[PDB]
Amino acid sequence: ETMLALMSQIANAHALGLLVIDEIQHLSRSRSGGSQEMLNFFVTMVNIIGVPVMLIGTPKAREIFEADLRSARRGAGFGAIFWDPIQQTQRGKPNQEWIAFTDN
DNA sequence: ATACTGTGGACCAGAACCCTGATAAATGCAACGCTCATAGCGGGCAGACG
Repeated sequence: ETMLALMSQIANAHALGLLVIDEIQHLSRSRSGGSQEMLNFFVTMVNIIGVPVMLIGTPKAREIFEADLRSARRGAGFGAIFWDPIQQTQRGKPNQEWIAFTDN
């Protein structure tokens, strides 16, 4: 908590515009406190630090974040974009994205 | 009467406590490590349906 509160002063000294935390899939749920003290950390982090934050993970790492609105509303305070693999035939005709990517 | 014994008084120098400086040794405090309770995940092992 002391470092979480020290980060706010520094992030407000220089006008930080964004904060990206990448690869949350790599965290261990045994050295952190469980599946609840991670969510509490990631929800307290958004409130105190005034900058926008972005969280990136794998579909099996959403089980941490699906427990409550504290990241279903705070985390999805601006939506939740989903990445999918390319589909060959979305319509009756095959997708032009696949053809263009393969040709290039 | 006047010259000698005793004595009152003014008086210098050893000395004791205070001040100064430099070096060594005994504490006090801010910082760091030890210990105990509490919570939990995941793997390895006693009883299940097959």
